[PDB]
Amino acid sequence: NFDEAIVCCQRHLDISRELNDKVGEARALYNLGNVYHAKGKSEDVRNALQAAVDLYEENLSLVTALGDRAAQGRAFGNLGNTHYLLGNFRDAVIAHEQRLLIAKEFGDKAAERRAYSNLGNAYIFLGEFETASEYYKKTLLLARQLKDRAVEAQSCYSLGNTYTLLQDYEKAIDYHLKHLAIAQELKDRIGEGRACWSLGNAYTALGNHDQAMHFAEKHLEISREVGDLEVLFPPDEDFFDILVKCQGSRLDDQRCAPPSAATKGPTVPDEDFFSLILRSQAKRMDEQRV
Amino acid sequence: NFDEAIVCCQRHLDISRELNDKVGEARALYNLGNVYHAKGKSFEDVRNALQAAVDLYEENLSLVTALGDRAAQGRAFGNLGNTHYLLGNFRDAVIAHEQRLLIAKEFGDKAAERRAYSNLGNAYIFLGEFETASEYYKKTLLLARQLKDRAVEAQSCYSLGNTYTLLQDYEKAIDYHLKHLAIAQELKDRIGEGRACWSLGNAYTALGNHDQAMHFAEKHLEISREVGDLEVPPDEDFFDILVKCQGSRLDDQRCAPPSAATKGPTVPDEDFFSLILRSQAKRMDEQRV
Repeated sequence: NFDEAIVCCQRHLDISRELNDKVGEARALYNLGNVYHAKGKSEDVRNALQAAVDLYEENLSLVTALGDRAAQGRAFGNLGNTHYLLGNFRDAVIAHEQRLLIAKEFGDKAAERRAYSNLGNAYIFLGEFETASEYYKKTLLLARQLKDRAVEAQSCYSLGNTYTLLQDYEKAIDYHLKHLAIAQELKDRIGEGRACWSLGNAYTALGNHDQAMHFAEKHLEISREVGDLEVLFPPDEDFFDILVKCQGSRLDDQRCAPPSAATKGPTVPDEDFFSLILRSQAKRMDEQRV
Repeated sequence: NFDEAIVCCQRHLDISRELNDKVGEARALYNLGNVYHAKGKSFEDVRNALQAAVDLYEENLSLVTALGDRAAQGRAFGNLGNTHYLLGNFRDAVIAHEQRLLIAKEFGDKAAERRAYSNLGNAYIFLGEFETASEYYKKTLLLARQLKDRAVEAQSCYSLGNTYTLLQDYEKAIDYHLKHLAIAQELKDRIGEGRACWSLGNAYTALGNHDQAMHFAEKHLEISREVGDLEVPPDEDFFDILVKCQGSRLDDQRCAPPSAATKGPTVPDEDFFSLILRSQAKRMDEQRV
């Protein structure tokens, strides 16, 4: 519906400019940035996304002239997310950083946490894993204070992936187990299949074939059943149960559900860096080769 | 991630063909059809992704049929219905979902039965066959109650609401949307509430009840206002914009960022507000002389 929508906001903005309506112009700019933003995630896509950024940044300066701190916040947060989708992790960070500060001013714990969590993701893409674990830990402490079991599990998972990248599999396992617990606790099956792969992949890197073998099987069982699924209660498009079983010619256990049933559990983080991890130890295997 | 994924399934399929592995070939075909399917709704060369998925699912189907797995045939049929639906082949959609319903009936699968009735209703709505569509929505409504599913229940009511509105029976339309508005409030689905309110206030308008119309429009307006300021099921129908696109009274357009752009549990898969909008738009111009 992205085209009917865009014309409408254009109409709205058109009018607001004619009427010298500073508020409504800013709103139309936000609305129009939101549509583009959503078009951008559904490489002339870069055109939709750069528009959204342009639009949000215009709105920002305006809502700043007005002086609405919450409304500046909404733009900053959107800017973080758009830049993030574009690769401008540099700019992502700058924008989310403000967003965290504005959540701090309002004492917004949920928005504080989301921002730490967002910042973490950006730092991971920058390869700055040390500075990223710093934020994930922050987001973890907040989740507990927020009494949010779900997010809690996500920060654990996210910290898991982090340390795995640092090649500290001892702390990685610690975190994923904490997450595997909340998964079971909250009965998030899809999240369970995720931990199990992760764990079984960490242990592998430790030489614990015994424990690795175990988890791979737990993952295999859950994998098997979510393939036969046709519906599920968050659009998981990372093709996890296929990518993760793409090694050599032992491929019989690739699984993938239809888009309807392709949802991520409440304990899976926004970003799961399995493929990075995968590609990253792939690089090192070849580096040892001589 | 759609490209790494496709080559993997391709590898898998390649191998399964080499090994004369009939099961694994069918599985690779399903996996490959699922990736395309998902590419099709996220990346009009899209028609290429979607027609592939169909081709892929149809191959798999004949194969799983050779094997004789009724549940696995079922998964393909259901996918086929959904892919055709996305393509416009509402004809083909129906044929495929029909089987799916029958297969859910064989297994006594009430949840799958219901989803299929509901899917069939959507297809018939796009065919302009609104009479035959209310027939299915009513089926899906009875099942929801039997399933004890308050959420779906509200969705069938909402869906029936839109249906009758198209039939220009605003009296029954209102009845259904009110039933839905109740469950919405009951289950505290705010976003769903703003939907009912618009719908109702739009129906009443068509009845001449300015009094009640004016009411709901205000309830909708209040919810609308607050979900725009929000920051955290991908609702991409731009409802709170499209619905306020009449004349130059546009100050109340609202739209949330993608993160916060989720649909409530009582909003149906398909909300036909735009059809309704465009449909009474056609008639306004038709009366003009």
